[PDB]
Amino acid sequence: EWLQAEIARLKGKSIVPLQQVKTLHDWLDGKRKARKSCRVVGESRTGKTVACDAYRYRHKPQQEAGRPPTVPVVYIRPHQKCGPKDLFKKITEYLKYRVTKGTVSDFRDRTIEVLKGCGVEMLIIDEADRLKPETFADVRDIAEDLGIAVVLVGTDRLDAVIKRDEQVLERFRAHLRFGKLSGEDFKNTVEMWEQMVLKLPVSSNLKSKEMLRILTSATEGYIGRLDEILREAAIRSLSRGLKKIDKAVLQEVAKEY
Amino acid sequence: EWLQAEIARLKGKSIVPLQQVKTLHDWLDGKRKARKSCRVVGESRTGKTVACDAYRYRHKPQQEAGRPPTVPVVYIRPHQKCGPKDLFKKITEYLKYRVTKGTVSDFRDRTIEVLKGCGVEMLIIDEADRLKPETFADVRDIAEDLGIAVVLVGTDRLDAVIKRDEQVLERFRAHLRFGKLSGEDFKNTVEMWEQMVLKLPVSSNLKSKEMLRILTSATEGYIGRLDEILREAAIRSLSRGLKKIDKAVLQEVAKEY
Amino acid sequence: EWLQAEIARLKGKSIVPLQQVKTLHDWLDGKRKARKSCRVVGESRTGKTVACDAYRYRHKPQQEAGRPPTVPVVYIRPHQKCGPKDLFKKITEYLKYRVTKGTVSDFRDRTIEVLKGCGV
Amino acid sequence: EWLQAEIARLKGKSIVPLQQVKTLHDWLDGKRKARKSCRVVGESRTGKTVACDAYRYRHKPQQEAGRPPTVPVVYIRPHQKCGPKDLFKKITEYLKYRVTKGTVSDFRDRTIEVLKGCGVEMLIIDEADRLKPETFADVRDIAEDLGIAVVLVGTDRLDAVIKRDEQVLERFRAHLRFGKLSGEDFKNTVEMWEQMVLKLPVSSNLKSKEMLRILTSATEGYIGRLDEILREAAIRSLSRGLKKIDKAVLQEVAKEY
DNA sequence: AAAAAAAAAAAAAAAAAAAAAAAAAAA
DNA sequence: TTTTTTTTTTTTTTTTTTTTTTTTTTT
Ligand SMILES: Nc1ncnc2c1ncn2[C@@H]1O[C@H](COP(=O)(O)OP(=O)(O)O)[C@@H](O)[C@H]1O
Ligand SMILES: Nc1ncnc2c1ncn2[C@@H]1O[C@H](COP(=O)(O)OP(=O)(O)O)[C@@H](O)[C@H]1O
Ligand SMILES: Nc1ncnc2c1ncn2[C@@H]1O[C@H](COP(=O)(O)OP(=O)(O)O)[C@@H](O)[C@H]1O
Ligand SMILES: Nc1ncnc2c1ncn2[C@@H]1O[C@H](COP(=O)(O)OP(=O)(O)O)[C@@H](O)[C@H]1O
Repeated sequence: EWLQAEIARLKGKSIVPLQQVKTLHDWLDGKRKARKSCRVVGESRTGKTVACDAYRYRHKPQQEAGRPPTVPVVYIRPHQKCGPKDLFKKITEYLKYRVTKGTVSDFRDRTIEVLKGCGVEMLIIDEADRLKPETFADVRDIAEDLGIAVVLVGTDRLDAVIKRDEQVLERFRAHLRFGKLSGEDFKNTVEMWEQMVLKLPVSSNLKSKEMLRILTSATEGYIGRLDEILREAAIRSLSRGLKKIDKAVLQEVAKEY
Repeated sequence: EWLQAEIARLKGKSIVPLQQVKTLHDWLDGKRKARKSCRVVGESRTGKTVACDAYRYRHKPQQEAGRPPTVPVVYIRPHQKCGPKDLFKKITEYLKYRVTKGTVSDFRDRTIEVLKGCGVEMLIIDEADRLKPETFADVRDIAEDLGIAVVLVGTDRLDAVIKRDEQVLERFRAHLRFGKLSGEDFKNTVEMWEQMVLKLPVSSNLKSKEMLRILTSATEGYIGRLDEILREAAIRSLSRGLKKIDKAVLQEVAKEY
Repeated sequence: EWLQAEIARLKGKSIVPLQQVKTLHDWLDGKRKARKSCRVVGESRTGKTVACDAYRYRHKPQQEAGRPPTVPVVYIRPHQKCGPKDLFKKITEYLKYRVTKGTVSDFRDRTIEVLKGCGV
Repeated sequence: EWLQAEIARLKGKSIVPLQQVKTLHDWLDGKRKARKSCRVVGESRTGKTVACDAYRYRHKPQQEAGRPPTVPVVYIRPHQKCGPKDLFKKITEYLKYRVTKGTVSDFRDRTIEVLKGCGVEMLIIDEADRLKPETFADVRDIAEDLGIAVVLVGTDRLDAVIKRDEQVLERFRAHLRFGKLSGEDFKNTVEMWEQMVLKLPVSSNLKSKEMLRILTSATEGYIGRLDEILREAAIRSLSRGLKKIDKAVLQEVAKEY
C-alpha cells in the first residue's frame, strides 16, 4: 500500500530552512570565531533546539590522522536539577571518552583534560533553565580557564536565574532573542513548510484567507504547533481518501487541541 | 594572510603597566618583607588577578646551587568549595613535588614539609570567598606556624566571609582596595591602550568626546570591558580593510556586547 | 682561579662520539620506522645507557600547535623488581599526565589512553 | 610519491582465505547451531586470532528489529590476570550497555541480563590462556545458566589450567588443533601470498626451489613469521628501486629477523 | 487581610580500617 | 617442602549541608 509508505514518511521529522535559523547560525559563528561566551533566549515551541542542533551537523568533528578527534562544537542537554558532577559526566560522555570512576575533583580535572585535547571551541548547552544554581560557577570557571565559548540557550527563566549572580550576568551579557511568526512571515512559512514537507498529490489551498485564519488561530506563531497540526491533518486526510488537506479536516484537528 | 596575523596579535593577551598594578606590587613587597598577612578586596573586571600574576612574574625563582630550588612566592586559585585536602594538594602541585595516597593529617604534614623546605616568603590565594571555613582555619594555621605571609585576594564579600571568625579579623586587619577608572585616569589609560596594545596602523583618537562617550558609557569604568571592546573593534575594523576604527564600527561593538 | 674552573669542569660529564653510538642510532631509526621491537645486549660500564639517552635527544617532541604534545620516543628507567602498576606509573608520569588512583586495570586503561594520545 | 603509496599499502594488513580458516569457520557454525561449548588449541603465530575475527565479521549485529541490537556473536580479549569483574565488564561494554558500578554480584546479574536480552548464540574468548582460573568457573556458570556456547581460543597453556578442575574439563571436551604449514600446503600458501600481498610489476618467483628453501628455513611453518619477512623484503627492494625480490635481498632480510 | 519568622523529610557527597584470600618468593 | 613475605584484591562505619513544605503566629 502506497498510503502506508506515505503515513510512515509523514510520521518522521524533517528540517525546513528558515531565516531566523540562518540568523542564529551566522551570529553563533561570529561568536565562535571571537571565542566570546553568550546566551540565547526564546519561547517554547519556537524550534531553538532544532537550530542549535542543525548548526552542529555542519561542523561535525572529522579526524583523518592517528591523533584523537578534534571537535569544534560540543552539545549537551542536562537533566532536571543537573548538578556539577552530572554535567561533567555528560561532557565526557559526548566525546566518547571512558568516564573515570571517582570524585568530583577527579571529574573536573578529567573534563579539563578531554576539553584541552580536542578543539571544542564552542559548547552549546540546551535547557539551561534546568541547570542547578551551583553549577553556573563551574560553567564560567571553564569559560575563563580555557578560551572556549559557552552558549546558554533558555527561556525567560534563564534570564531570571542569571540575573541573580553578578559574575554570570557579566560573562553572558551579549545575547540573541527569538521571535514568533506573524503576517507575511507566517504565511510564507506555511507555504514553504508545506512545499518542503508535504508531497500530497494535490495542493492544499493554504493561501486562502480562511485556512490562514484558522491556522493562525490554532498556531499563535509557534512553529512547534504548526508542524504537528499540519502533519496530523495530512495523515488523517490521506487516511480518509483525501489527497489534499481539507478545510473540515483542519477544523477537526484544531478542535481536538 | 597578513590581516589574520594582525588579528591573532589582537586576540592574544598582554599586560600594560598601570598605576594600580604598581601600587599593589609596592604594597606586597613591603608586606612580604614584614612577613605580615593581609587582604586585597575589589570588584569584578578590575584586573586584580592580572596584577597578582604580574607580581609573581617579577620574582623568578633562581637556583645558584645544587640544593633544591627555592620558591619565594606561591600563587593558588582554589576551586568551588575548596576543602582542606584540596588546598594542600594545590600547594604541593604548585611546587614540584608529589603526594602519595594518604590521610588529611598526612597531607598537612607533607605540605608543611615542602613549605619548610621551600622559601615561600609570601603566599597569595585568589578567590578567598569560595574557601570552606575549615580551610580558612587551616590557612591561619599555616600563617601562624611558619614564617610565611598570606594574602587573601577577594571581592566585596571578603569582609563578610571573615566576619564570622574573630581570629582572622585579628590577623588580617590590614587591607588594600582596588577601585574603578574615572575622569582623567580613564582617558589617559585609553590613549595608552590605543598606542600600547592595539596594532591599529593609523590612530583613531579614542580620547575625543565623540569616541569617549561610547567607551565610557558601555564600559562603566571596568578595565576588562574596555580592553575587550577595543580589541574586538580593532579586529572588526582590520577585517573590513580599515587602517583606522570608524565611529560606526566602534558603536556596533558596544551594543552587541 | 683558573685551576678551580678547569677542575670543576673535569668533575662533570661529557660525551665522546663513537662508532658504537652511531651504529645504534641508525639501527634504532630503522626499527622505529618499521615499528618493530628488539633487544640491546651488552656488558656494564660500556655506556649503552648513554647511547640510548643520546638517541632520545635527536628526536624532540613538538608542541608548536595548540594540541597535546606528540613526543615520538619515550625513555624510562624502572627500579629494582618494578611491578606492572609502577611501570604504568612511570609511563604516565613521563608524559606529564595525572595518575588516577585504583587497581592495575585502571592504570592499564589510563596508560593505553595516554599512549594513544601521544605519538609514542 | 607513488612509491610511498605502494609502501603504505605493503605496510598494511590484509586477509587471505585458506582452507584452515574455512575449516574453523564451518566447525564454529556447527558448534553455534548445536549450542555446545568447546575449545580451540593452536600454536603461536598461526593466525587463529585473525580467523576468529573474520568469523565474527561474517555475522554482523542484526538491528533489523526495532528495540535491541540482537547481536548473536560476541568476541572479547581479556587482559593478563583477568579477574571476574573485568570479564563481566568487557562483556557488558561490548554490547553498548553502561556499567552499573557496584560489587561483582551486581556485575554478574547485569551481565546475565544483557546476555539474555541480546541473542548471544556464541561467546568467543581470545587468548584465554591468561584468564584466571577463578573466572573459568564463572564462564562455565554462564554457559550452564544461559543457552550459550563458549569457545576458548588458547594454546598449550589452556589445558594446563583446565585440567586443574574436574568440572571444567567435561564442558570443553571437543577440541580442534590449529598448527603450522608444511610441504605442498606451504608452497601453495606462499604463491597465494606472493600474488595477493605483492601486487608487483615484476614477479619475484617465490614459487621456486631456492626462494622456498630460504623462506622455509626462516619461517618454520609459521605464517606470522612469514608476514614480516615477505612484506619487508618487498618494501626494501622497492625503496632501493628493485621491482622484485632478488635472492640476496631475501637472505639479508631473513638474517635480520 | 498579607508579608515575614519557625519543625519534619529527602537526597547527595567522602574517607579510613580491617580482614581474607591468593600468588610469588627464598633456603 | 616449609615457611615467609609481600601484594593485591575485595569487602566494610561516621559527618554535614541543602532545599522544600507546612503550621502558627505577629503585623
Ligand atoms: N526548522 C524546523 N524545521 C522543521 N520542523 C521544525 C523546525 N523547528 C521546529 N520544528 C518542529 O518543532 C519541534 C521542535 O521544537 P523544539 O525543539 O521543542 O523547540 P524548543 O526546544 O526551542 O522549545 C519539532 O517537533 C519540529 O517538528
Ligand atoms: N594591566 C592590564 N593589562 C592588560 N589587560 C588587562 C589589565 N588588567 C586587566 N586587563 C584585562 O582584564 C581581564 C582580566 O580581568 P580578571 O582576570 O577577571 O581580573 P579580576 O579577577 O580581578 O576581575 C583580562 O582579560 C585583560 O584583558
Ligand atoms: N660515550 C661516552 N662518552 C664519555 N663518557 C662515557 C660514554 N659512555 C659512558 N661514559 C661514562 O660511563 C658512565 C656511564 O656508563 P653507564 O651508562 O653506567 O653504562 P651501562 O649503564 O651500560 O653500564 C658515565 O659516568 C660516563 O662518564
Ligand atoms: N589469513 C591471514 N590473512 C592475512 N594475514 C594473516 C593470516 N593469518 C595470519 N596472518 C598474519 O599473522 C598475524 C596474526 O597472528 P596472530 O593473530 O598473532 O596469531 P596468534 O595470536 O594465534 O599467535 C598477522 O600479523 C597477520 O599478518
